[PDB]
Amino acid sequence: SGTIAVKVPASSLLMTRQETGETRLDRSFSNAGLSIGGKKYATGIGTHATSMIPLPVPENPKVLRLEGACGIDDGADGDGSVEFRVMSGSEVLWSSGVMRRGMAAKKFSIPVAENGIRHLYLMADRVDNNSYDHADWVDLAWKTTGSGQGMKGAVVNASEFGMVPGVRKDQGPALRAAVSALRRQGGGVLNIPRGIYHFYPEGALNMSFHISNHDQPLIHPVCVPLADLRNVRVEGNGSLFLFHGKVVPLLVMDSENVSINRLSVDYERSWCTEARVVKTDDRFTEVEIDKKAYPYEIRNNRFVFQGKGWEEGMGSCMAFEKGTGHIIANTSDIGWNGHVEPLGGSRLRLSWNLRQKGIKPGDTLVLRNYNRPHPGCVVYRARKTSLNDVSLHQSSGMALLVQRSEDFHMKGGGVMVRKGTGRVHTAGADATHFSNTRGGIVVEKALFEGMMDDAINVHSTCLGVMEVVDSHTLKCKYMHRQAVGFEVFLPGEKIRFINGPTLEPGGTATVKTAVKKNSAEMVITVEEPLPSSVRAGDAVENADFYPSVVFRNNIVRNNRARGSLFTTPERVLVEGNLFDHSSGSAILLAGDAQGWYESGACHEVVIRKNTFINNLTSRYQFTNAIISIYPEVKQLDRQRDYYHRNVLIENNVFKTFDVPLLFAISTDNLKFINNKVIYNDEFKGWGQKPFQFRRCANILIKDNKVLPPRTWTLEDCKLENTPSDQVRFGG
Ligand SMILES: OC[C@H]1O[C@H](O)[C@H](O)[C@@H](O)[C@H]1O
Ligand SMILES: [Ca+2]
Ligand SMILES: [Ca+2]
Ligand code: NA
Ligand code: NA
Ligand code: NA
Repeated sequence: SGTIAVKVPASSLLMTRQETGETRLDRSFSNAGLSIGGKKYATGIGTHATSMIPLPVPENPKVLRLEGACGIDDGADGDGSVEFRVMSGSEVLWSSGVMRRGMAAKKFSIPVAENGIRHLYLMADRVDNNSYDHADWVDLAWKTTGSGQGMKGAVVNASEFGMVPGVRKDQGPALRAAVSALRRQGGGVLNIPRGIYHFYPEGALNMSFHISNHDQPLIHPVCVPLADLRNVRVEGNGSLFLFHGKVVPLLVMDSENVSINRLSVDYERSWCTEARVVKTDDRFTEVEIDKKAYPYEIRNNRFVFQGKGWEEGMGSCMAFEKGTGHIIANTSDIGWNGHVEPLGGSRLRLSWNLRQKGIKPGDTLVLRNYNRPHPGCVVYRARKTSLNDVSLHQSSGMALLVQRSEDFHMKGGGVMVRKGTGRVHTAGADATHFSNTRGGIVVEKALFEGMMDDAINVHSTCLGVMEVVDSHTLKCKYMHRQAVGFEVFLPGEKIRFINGPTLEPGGTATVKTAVKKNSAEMVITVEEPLPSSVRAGDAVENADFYPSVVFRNNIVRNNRARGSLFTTPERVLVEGNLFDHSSGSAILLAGDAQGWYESGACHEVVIRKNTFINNLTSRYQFTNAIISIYPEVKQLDRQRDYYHRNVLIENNVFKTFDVPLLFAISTDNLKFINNKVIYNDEFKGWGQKPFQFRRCANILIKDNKVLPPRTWTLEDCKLENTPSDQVRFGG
């Protein structure tokens, strides 16, 4: 009794990861009538393994249970094999076992209200391969009731669920049981008694979803899933969580007001491998590797790096100077994957001339490649997430990835080397990263050192317009292979058009419908007729997902590429930080519709009270000055509107060798005032002008103090398509 049909929202299809093709409602994968075991079904979801469908639970009416059935669709041309799972945010609630074509649909009835569940995940796992895995969910119904008791919070101590520190056994299942218990009491406190705890893939919650700016493995094994939670404070009590294998350590997803306090995350076997340089000459480099810390084999005289259940090849190294921990000047990525000769005694001879690149005995090579399958901490469809004194020491990708979320606060902690590991490296990519977010971002009082990329990157994802189908319909593509599939437009959200050739944001529109055709292609229908200037070759970005940014009182040091990247029109405040030997530029304002397809014009940027010490000793993409403003504009001569606007650089201290201070393209209202610049000769000078401007306007350079003393004039600026009258000075 008491069931109503589930109406699956169109937004749930856009949030679904599905391994092949399109997810359909009330039709099979093959776009025919749903049919399982010879029996027809009028309504359901036609998906294909592997897939995972997030299904929100209505607040009204009050839901007691989800009922339905599942099985292989008869439209499959062969005998597929799928395991269906109904999941909460922390546990598998029901599994079908392996289902095959011809088997009758298997029914389920899942408790919702008594588990405190407001989001379910409907997963179809491919089992072996996904050939013929046409997977149906059918007869989906909510069992509903008149009233439900409001839950009044609880304190859940993870030790009461079997979590024990100091043993190399998987503590994942215990912790996930504790999370489930806290959810069904309405949130509160999750207490973790102080200790070192181990986590492995075998007991993680296997989920399938897309993570922006990462590789796209089909399965993320989530060890600490803080998903579908409201009003939860996780008390780490200074614990250390150690991870093994390829996993997502932490996930905050479909949650509100979740905070994590006083917790550290590391891997015993890093994603990267350190080698100490022992000897060099023009043909060879001899190194030593601690094989216990970094297991490896030499296979056909090539490195094979090894962790639990994984092997990775070598692609390149980052080279770190002995004693200082700086990235060696004028190196950047050193690409190599050559002859390795074992010498015994943990010593290896590499067929590699590193001497010529400045490497010396005592230096450290961080051996790595560009693979980034899983971030350390993922925040996804979460509102008001906080990390307080959270240290993310290592990750197989970015340490912290936040996407499609609103309001995020990180205070203290950071991405730094754990004492006693002897490492110089931390994250396998960015420290923190914010892709299509909104509300306020605040990252403060943190230490970010040794990452294989920037300390922060805030941007939108812009899609390419592939075709205008009619006056209301666009075919759009996710253009970069590491930013596909996750939702970027939902019904009701606003679209901003971008003229492709000139990188000029244009008009706006409202999404009426959006259909994901596969992981890289969507069809968007807008409410009103498209502006006539919108054509194939333009781009689109979401006008509802721009965050404000406060990046303050942090230390950023000894990291690959740039210190920080910002592309958002809301206020950006970069204040009180120390950028200490960031390898590349300290700050980059980028934006493009041709390469990374990351966009978001800055309209209000304050960079004040920072200290910049000998940044930009090695060059990377776009690193033309300590502060570089480098949107990519294919036809700059034809551009009318300036991309970036109102950038204020004041009251900073630059301790720098002879390298440009400020490079900017397509920027209007750009002030470099009341800064202190102290020049040294510790690194080789570039011999270029300190200010370089390409199609800029309303530049003011005034009241700076420079040592050794000089007076800056127009002759200290390189001007390209920038009339000299647009550059003003002042005593
Ligand atoms: O330049 C943009 C680029 O910056 C860093 O390298 C990030 O790791 C990438 O994912 C991408 O955002
Ligand atoms: Ca299969
Ligand atoms: Ca156009
Ligand atoms: Na496919
Ligand atoms: Na309790
Ligand atoms: Na012009």
